[PDB]
Amino acid sequence: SHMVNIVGILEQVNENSLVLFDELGAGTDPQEGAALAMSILDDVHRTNA
Amino acid sequence: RVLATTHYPELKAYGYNREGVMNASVEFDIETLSPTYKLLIGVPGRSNAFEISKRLGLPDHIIGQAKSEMTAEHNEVDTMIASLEQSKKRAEEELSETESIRKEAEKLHKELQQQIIELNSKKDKMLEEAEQQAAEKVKAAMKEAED
Amino acid sequence: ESIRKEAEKLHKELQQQIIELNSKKDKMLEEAEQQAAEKVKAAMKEAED
Amino acid sequence: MNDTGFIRLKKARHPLLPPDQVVANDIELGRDFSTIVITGPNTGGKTVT
Amino acid sequence: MQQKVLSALEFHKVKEQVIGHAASSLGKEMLLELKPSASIDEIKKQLDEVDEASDIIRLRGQAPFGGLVDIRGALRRAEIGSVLSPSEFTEISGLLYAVKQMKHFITQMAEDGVDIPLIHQHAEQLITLSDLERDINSCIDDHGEVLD
Repeated sequence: SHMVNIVGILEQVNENSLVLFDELGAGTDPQEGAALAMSILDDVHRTNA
Repeated sequence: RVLATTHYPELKAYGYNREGVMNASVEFDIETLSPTYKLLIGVPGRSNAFEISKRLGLPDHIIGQAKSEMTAEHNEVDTMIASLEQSKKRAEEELSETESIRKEAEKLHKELQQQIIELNSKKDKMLEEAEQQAAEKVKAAMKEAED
Repeated sequence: ESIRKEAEKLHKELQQQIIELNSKKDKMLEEAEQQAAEKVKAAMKEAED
Repeated sequence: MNDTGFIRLKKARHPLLPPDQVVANDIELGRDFSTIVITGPNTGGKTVT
Repeated sequence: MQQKVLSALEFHKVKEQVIGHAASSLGKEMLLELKPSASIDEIKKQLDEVDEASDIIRLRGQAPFGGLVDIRGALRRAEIGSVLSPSEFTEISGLLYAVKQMKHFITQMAEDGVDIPLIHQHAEQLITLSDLERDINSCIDDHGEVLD
């Protein structure tokens, strides 16, 4: 559910956006969760959101 | 007697390093995104976060970057479990086909046994009817010769 | 896979035996009808003689 | 029943799950090993097990 | 065993699925007090009894228990010499009626192959209490013509 919502956020985010993320990549293996979370944060950070 | 549960890539390996400890997992079907609830004694639980994320629409460049933040050992372990689990899936599917063929062969064997019994019974009856008809005709001919 | 190949072979052999048993049935019925007809005809000829 | 602390629940079903949804499992403990650790993400019904 | 563990696992809900399968309140009285134990022998006897009764309920007939209620207050009030009501006598009559139908049910069930010793023992423990039953059926009825 978080991943479906995150995918929907990634399709629509821009430099004029606020984005709020609670526990990115929770509910799975901590290493895969942390790796997902870093890559999602880098993707969003490049938009200057 | 201990039963414990974990989602930590350390404890994925915990029991194999220890005497009198078993490592297990409960199976997940990524193709339906649903748990099968099947307890695999001896098989430890792979993580599937990226494969689930891809099936939910997460971009391949994000998954490719996240997989580059992982250690070389992490990527081997979950792939080896997937190869084991796929080999087990293949064994189970080919066994289910084999059970179907075995049930058909057992049915065909019962049908053949029943047909052999019916054939022997029909043969014995026709031989008895033919012997009776021959005996009646000989008796009729002997009577005509006596006359 | 080995058990599957043996089961498929046995299934083919049983199917072939059903075909052969049906053919032997039809022939044994015809031979029994002919032997009955010949015994009848021999008994009729011995009576005629 | 035994005093040796041995368990072998053949095709065990959770007693409060619906009979149409409950998956049957062979659960065995206290023979070749005294501890099981159920590894993997929080999806599989690890809690139900 | 820890009552908090029995509570957190919903062990009372497990018992409730069995309580719904009871024909009388007496099996419910044995079910409400049901808890785990470490005795071994009485545990083994209990699971052997439900297995044997599972073979009865899977292969043979269903044991009737209709009209069977608890007569504890009635039997205690009759014991101390206090005269009972006809409702207490009705409960005792339904109890003896259930005794009679269970005797008949084991009498019908005993004609098959392999007779089990526990149900046979429970059958031959039930004694002919039909004089008291006939007295109650002829004495607590509300029409006076039989009461005469």
